[PDB]
Amino acid sequence: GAPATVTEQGEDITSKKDRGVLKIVKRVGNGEETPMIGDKVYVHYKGKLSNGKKFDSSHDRNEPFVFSLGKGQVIKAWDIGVATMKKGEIAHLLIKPEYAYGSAGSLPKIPSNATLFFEIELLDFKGE
Ligand SMILES: COc1cc2cc(c1OC)OC[C@@H](C)Cn1cc(nn1)CCCCOC(=O)[C@@H]1CCCCN1C(=O)[C@H]2C1CCCCC1
Repeated sequence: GAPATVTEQGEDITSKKDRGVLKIVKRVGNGEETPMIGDKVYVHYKGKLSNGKKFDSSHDRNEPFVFSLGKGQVIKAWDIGVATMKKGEIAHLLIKPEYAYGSAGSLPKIPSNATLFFEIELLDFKGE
């Protein structure tokens, strides 16, 4: 399914081109602007381990997930990936552990050396 699709077809959006963050745009958004470091960003997301084994969603909290971009509030892969997204866009990200929770993990939700998959919808973003 969707993780394997991202493996096969996703763009590598890392600076180092190490395939640590792979992206597919699933629904095109609008506008020239993408979120800049410091912006307050509003998303809906569905996320899981690539193994399918856990699944977390902003929709289960009946509220958007909000964070300030580049401020260390989220995993590196989100700071990188959401910076590439337009308002209205839905994207798939597949993320190696070096851009998420590494060798330590984040138990009990995230084991060591986990690959993560997310679908993210960019709802809105506002300048600091
Ligand atoms: C490692 O900890 C978690 C990871 C993830 C979700 C977490 C979480 O905490 C327990 O609970 C979400 C919710 C119930 C409470 N919460 C936490 C945060 N905001 N609301 C702040 C969370 C910051 C860390 O999360 C992230 O950086 C990423 C990207 C932003 C959405 C959440 N993220 C996750 O990694 C999820 C994770 C859950 C397991 C399946 C994969 C995704």
